[PDB]
Amino acid sequence: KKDYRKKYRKYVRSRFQCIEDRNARLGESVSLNKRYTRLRLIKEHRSQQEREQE
Amino acid sequence: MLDWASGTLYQDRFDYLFYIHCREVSLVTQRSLGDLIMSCCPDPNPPIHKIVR
Amino acid sequence: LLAIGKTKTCESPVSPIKMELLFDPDDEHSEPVHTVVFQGAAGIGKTILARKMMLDWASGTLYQDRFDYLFYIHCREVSLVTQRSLGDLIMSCCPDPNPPIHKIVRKPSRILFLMDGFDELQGAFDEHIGPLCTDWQKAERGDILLSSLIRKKLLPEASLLITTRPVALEKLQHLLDHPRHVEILGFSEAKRKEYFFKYFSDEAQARAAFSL
Amino acid sequence: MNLFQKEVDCEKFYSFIHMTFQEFFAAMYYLLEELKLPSRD
Ligand SMILES: Nc1ncnc2c1ncn2[C@@H]1O[C@H](COP(=O)(O)OP(=O)(O)OP(O)(O)=S)[C@@H](O)[C@H]1O
Ligand SMILES: [Mg+2]
Repeated sequence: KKDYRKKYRKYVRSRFQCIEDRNARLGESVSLNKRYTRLRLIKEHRSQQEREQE
Repeated sequence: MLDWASGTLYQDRFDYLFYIHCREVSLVTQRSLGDLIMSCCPDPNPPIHKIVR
Repeated sequence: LLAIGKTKTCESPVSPIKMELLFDPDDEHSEPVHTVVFQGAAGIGKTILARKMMLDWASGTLYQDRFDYLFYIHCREVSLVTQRSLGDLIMSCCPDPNPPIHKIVRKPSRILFLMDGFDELQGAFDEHIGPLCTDWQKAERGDILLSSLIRKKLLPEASLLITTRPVALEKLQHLLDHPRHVEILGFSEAKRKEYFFKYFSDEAQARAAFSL
Repeated sequence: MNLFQKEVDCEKFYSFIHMTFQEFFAAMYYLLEELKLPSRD
């Protein structure tokens, strides 16, 4: 017994929880759950006239 | 990646989301899928003959 | 700069940071930090603070849990040309013909790698050494092993702590894994008049010594 | 090397440990014996 899934999940959750900005002096990371909004995703159907008008 | 790790999406389906940045991965030397899975898997040896099974 | 030069004697209390929970996660349900960076002026207390942490841990006054192998590693002493392997770097700070490494390093979740004087090697980091070992039983080349340890290739889940003069910052920021750093200041206003009472024998000495 | 971030990126802005220390170093410049810095008069 060794749920390596559990260990890998812990490691990834530890390593992927902070987002350093471009101008981030040492130790100024920000939590993703704080500074992460939700974008817009669409199954692309963008025509030429549609793109130009956009 | 973080949501999966916390268990907020893709609880089933898959459990080994191996992030692989393209810029970091230079393509000349010897990159083997074993090493590409080790890099994003902290251990002296991650079980590959079991992960990739 | 200017005020502290003048007197900086005005009442300016602040909220202090503790030492036992320096590695605890920011919130309460996040992930614990795996790197801290003490930074302060030259000769301000980095090495003495590292020694204090080591001795307090040994006596069992902090970090009773968490980790139990705080391997002090001075930077100046560790020359980087020859063959430094993590096995030897753990033996050096471990008095024995052979310390159990295949057992000590088998739980990198419980370790600390206290370092010191990373300004001793600013010059040393210039070209990104392509070989980044990930094993503790290899001839790791020294400086390459140090860079791998800093980047968390060796024992990637082994906690760390780096003291350093503010002389690199930038070049260092390309190697740290989002580390929570702490700036050191010194004795504030009363810590001085308490330091005199620890350096000098009695009140008869200390009072006049301080007043002078 | 205290680095200050402005706008989008941070710059070096080297500084002395303290103004009195810098003044002492200026005095040492004058005392010690040898673009141009202030005339050693
Ligand atoms: N916690 C402390 N309390 C009282 N005195 C201290 C303390 N820490 C350091 N000192 C004094 O400061 C001296 C050096 O302190 P350190 O912080 O070791 O200097 P240092 O920063 O190691 O020198 P560098 O910058 O690494 S070349 C010691 O010899 C002590 O006398
Ligand atoms: Mg020091």
